[PDB]
Amino acid sequence: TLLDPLANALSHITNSERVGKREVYIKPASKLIGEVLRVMQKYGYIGEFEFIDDGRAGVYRVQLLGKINKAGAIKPRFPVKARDYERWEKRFLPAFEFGILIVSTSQGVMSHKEAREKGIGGRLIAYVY
Amino acid sequence: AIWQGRSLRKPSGGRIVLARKKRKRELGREPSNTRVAEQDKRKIIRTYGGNKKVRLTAAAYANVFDKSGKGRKVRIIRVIENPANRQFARRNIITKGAIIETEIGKAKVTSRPGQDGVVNAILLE
Amino acid sequence: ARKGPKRHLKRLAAPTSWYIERKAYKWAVRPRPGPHNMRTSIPLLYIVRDYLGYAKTAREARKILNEGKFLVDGRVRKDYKFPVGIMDVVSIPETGEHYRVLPNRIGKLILHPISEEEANIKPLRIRNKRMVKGAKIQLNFHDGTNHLIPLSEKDNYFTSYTVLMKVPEREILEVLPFEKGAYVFVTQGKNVARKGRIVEIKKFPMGWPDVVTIEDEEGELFDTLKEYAFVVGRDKPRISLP
Amino acid sequence: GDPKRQRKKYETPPHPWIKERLDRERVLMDKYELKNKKELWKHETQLKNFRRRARRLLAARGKQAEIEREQLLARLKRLGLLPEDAVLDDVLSLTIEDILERRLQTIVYKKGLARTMRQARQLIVHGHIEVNGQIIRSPSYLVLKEEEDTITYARTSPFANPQHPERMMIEKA
Amino acid sequence: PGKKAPNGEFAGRKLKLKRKKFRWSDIRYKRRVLRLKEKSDPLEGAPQARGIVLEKIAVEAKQPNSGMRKAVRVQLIKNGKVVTAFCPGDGAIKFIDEHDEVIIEGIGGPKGGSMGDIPGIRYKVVKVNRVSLKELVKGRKEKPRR
Amino acid sequence: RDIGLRIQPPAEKCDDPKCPWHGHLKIHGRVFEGIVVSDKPRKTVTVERQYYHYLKKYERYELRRSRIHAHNPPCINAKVGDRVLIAETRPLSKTKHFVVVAVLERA
Amino acid sequence: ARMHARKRGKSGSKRPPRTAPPIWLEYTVEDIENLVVKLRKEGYSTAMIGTILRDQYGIPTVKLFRDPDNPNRKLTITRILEKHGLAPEIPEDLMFLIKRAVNLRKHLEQHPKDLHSMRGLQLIESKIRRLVKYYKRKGKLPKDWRYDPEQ
RNA sequence: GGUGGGGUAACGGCCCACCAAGCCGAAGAUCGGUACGGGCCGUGAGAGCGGGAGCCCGGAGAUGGACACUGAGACACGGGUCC
RNA sequence: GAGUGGUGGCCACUAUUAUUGGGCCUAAAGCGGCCGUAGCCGGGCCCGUAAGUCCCUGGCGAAAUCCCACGGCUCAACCGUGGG
Ligand SMILES: [Mg+2]
Ligand SMILES: [Mg+2]
Ligand SMILES: [Mg+2]
Ligand SMILES: [Mg+2]
Ligand SMILES: [Mg+2]
Ligand SMILES: [Mg+2]
Ligand SMILES: [Mg+2]
Ligand SMILES: [Mg+2]
Ligand SMILES: [Mg+2]
Ligand SMILES: [Mg+2]
Ligand SMILES: [Mg+2]
Ligand SMILES: [Mg+2]
Ligand SMILES: [Mg+2]
Ligand SMILES: [Mg+2]
Ligand SMILES: [Zn+2]
Repeated sequence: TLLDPLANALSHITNSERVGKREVYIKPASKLIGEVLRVMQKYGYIGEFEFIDDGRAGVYRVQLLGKINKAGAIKPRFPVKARDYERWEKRFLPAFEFGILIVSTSQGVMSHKEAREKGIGGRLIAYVY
Repeated sequence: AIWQGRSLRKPSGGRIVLARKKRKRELGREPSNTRVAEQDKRKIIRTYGGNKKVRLTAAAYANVFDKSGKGRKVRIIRVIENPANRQFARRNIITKGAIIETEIGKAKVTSRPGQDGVVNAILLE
Repeated sequence: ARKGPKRHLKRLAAPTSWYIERKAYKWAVRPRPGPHNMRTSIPLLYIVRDYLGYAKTAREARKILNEGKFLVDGRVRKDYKFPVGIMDVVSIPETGEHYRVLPNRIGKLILHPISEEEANIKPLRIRNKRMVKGAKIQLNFHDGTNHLIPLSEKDNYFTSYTVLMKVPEREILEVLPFEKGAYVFVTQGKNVARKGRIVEIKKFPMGWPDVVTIEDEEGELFDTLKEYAFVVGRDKPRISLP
Repeated sequence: GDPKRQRKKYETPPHPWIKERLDRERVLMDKYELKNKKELWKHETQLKNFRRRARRLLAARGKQAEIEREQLLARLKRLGLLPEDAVLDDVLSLTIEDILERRLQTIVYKKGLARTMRQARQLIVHGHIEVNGQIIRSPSYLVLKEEEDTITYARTSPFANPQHPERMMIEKA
Repeated sequence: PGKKAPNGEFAGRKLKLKRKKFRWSDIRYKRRVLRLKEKSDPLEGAPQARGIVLEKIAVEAKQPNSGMRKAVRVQLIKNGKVVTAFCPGDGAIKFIDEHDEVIIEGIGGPKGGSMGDIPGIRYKVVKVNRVSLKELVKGRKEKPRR
Repeated sequence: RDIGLRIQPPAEKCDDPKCPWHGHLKIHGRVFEGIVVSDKPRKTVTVERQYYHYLKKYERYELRRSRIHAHNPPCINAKVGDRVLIAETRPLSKTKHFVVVAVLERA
Repeated sequence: ARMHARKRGKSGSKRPPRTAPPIWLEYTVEDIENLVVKLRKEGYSTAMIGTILRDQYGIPTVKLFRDPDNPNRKLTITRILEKHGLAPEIPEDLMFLIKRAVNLRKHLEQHPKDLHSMRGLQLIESKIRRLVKYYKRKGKLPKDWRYDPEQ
């Protein structure tokens, strides 16, 4: 059965950008997926996106720009303290400031650079580079 | 002889193998079965830390107290009953909680004769 | 200690508040029972020999002590195992010098020079208070000594107050209450040797100790345990502190 | 557990017979006149330690890290290995020759005290050289920059006389 | 086969159990924990042993090699067992005589066993009557007690 | 009356000398919260608490449970299935060292 | 996929997203509730009533009107029947499965060697037990209620 | 596990008299194997894997097995009794 | 190089124990097939709680051992004063 809407969205994006698709439809939408899309758009990894209403959970329409090397979800959602980001970076990213880790904190969903600036930890949920 | 250290059984039922000898500070002593007699008899025990206990072995008098707060020193006749053991009453053994009969009525013992050396009882109504 | 009390002490296991070289020799002096506890006192021999340096060996240190040259709270002490602790006074009248024993900013004991006028008083924290036969009140102090007061005065004294005592006569000459605005000096913990004024007091259920908040000179606030806060004045210290 | 055991202060090669490494080390050994390989290896380890400390501190942040960073820079430029305006990055460009140039033997040779490296070694070992008023007999001692110019013949030595035959031959070059 | 399992956040117990279960398939781990070598080693875990020579023998090489290798039967003093030990060197068997005492040690083959073209022999002689055999073979020393 | 926990006492009184609310028993030390899983013996209950343990090598959690035997006074009289609060005391039997001081949510 | 056969049929209804009832629909809520009560008293099942309402009276699902009494929720057929006391005592799908199972148990008395029809009985009873567990958890059935075929 | 006692420096099935049927267990009880525990030590980029004689802190023993006197403290390595 | 070889043990080599991070058509390896109890994994939105989780701060986790600077033995090994 369906177990994890966020992993489906990210694997779908990384599958579609490898064959040069220009837009995608994320079929089960949710607030968390919307937050991840906002963070991705702020850093220039995607174009514009919008919410479409059916009588069901709703759909997201996303524009791609050919600027993603890889994107994926992190399972399980490991807790991380405010001064331990380097080792997760070495585990998931290719160079010392290449790409972002996406962190859920009690002040919202944000990239690990903003969280490190504010001095707080949280839960790792995704990586994009 | 009388070791009050620990049980050799776990609460699950398994056995315990003893891992040391019995220490001296864990031993008990023979119970004093305080009886009714014509004349009173007590002895002194030197205890841990060099303290003392007065042990009463034969009792002939008792102190009885009424609800008003006055007390009288009278003599003991017999033990009517003793809920601690089934055959204490026949042998005339006195412990705390026993019912004794005196020349002014029945009384219930409130002290521990083997630890204090006196028999104190409160009068029954 | 398989069968009885210990009588020895290795250097490596010595208390962490002494100034001592831990690898130079094997043994250290095991202190005698006395006024303070092991964590807040040091034997007199180390004060004579290692700190001030009036002796080179222990043998000639014992010759100085047996002649009656050192006073602790104004009383001659000859035992080289005798413990000297927080807020005590050390006097050498032959050279005319006085010291007060105090914890350091890292928690070790040091001797702080003072004047002769101030050397006659000793502050004592009230650690407990009880009723004694004849319906008198007995006050038990932070260094283990006791004092008696009548039933009329029972409302002037509570635990955590500080009594300024004149030594060696042991006569009371001041009482310093514990309350907001009092001036305190910290004797243990992470904030040891800091000083300031009391701002707040907080309490907890089921026997957990209570905590106080302190403001220092520069305007910073820090917390500590209530029993680690030693009262030393009303709004300024009554004794000389570093 | 176990009590402390004292460990070696140098590291050995991972493979004993590698042609290129043998060639490079032979060049160094002949130029600086060292007694055995372990001496060379000792100095190599020192260098690596410095590098390992610089790599760790570039990636750290906090209050203790800054203290240790300035301590590393100060120690490096007290030994004469860095110019007084160097930054942490310049630690990663040090080479083995920089350390071997600080040995007392090399410095005695360069100042003109001796004609050769081997003569300098003997001059040191027999006790004819003084550093800041004190005689040192270890040829591998690393010289601080602050004391480099107080290096002379010992005031009791035969060589502390401008007419000694062997001193004159040394001056001749 | 699907994804490796279990991956859940609260599934530590099963994961530890799985690793413990399949570690017993490792022959190196099983022999150390059950102490299988200790139970069958005639040297009882020692690196060398002392024994008495019973007789001299010769062993044929494995094909396709040709030749005879000189060996002795040794009875161990510590437990009374009998083993076979090889005598290394050219003409070394001349310095061994019946009823001599010897010190033997392992021969150094794969997995602490035999080596080369002589399977079945696991040890070699090191000393004879408290004199090194290598010395006797080279010279530089003469066997005592005639 | 208050015994230091700052919670509401039971409604009715009792005659047990081992009751902290109405007798001579004193409480001091830990205070735990749990769920009753057995009440067969006279005046005795079994209380279970669940927590998580971190496995460092596998960076995951596992669930563990702790079971404690507690003295059950007649004024409170807890049953199987409800949430209770327990406090530490002196030894009372071979396996009993806690006493029930409140029922937070009846089953 | 299917619970037991693992096939992947996709046929079903494709409902457009709408909030308000259509303009051309003229019935009010009173008329619809009257119709639902009348059809129920004719004896139809809940799923059948909606089919008749759609086919003959032109009413796409009653889940287009807000509940007049409780504004928080929309209207459904079982809710309408509850408002009048005609709602089933046992949930309908459980009842249908039980009815199917009883008929099959008397077939297997006269045909003991029909082993392929017996696996169908086992699958039906597995579905029944899943359903009774769900309904016990939610409180739609008593705690003592049990499925015993001999009943 | 409960009620009533004894005993102890002290709480306690520690031990008795009476009343019940409880207590532990596939989340591994019970039984068998091996072992004194820790601060630490060896190795490895790390995650890990292996060891725990020597220095410090705790435990236990004095040929094997039982038991007492004196004392603040012992059932006592250079004190006592039996096998 | 005042050392240098032999035998036995543990780690590395080894991603040949694999959380990071392995395999199962033909090479070792998918139960002959299916139903289901504990366990693990579980769809969208709104409100509450604050157990997990994150941040700040009090009381602890002896000394020795580990890392850094400075100081004393000729430098070092070792030892002392401070910071971790
Ligand atoms: Mg002894
Ligand atoms: Mg050990
Ligand atoms: Mg062990
Ligand atoms: Mg190998
Ligand atoms: Mg493989
Ligand atoms: Mg198959
Ligand atoms: Mg098959
Ligand atoms: Mg199944
Ligand atoms: Mg969900
Ligand atoms: Mg929380
Ligand atoms: Mg430490
Ligand atoms: Mg010097
Ligand atoms: Mg130095
Ligand atoms: Mg040191
Ligand atoms: Zn009560």
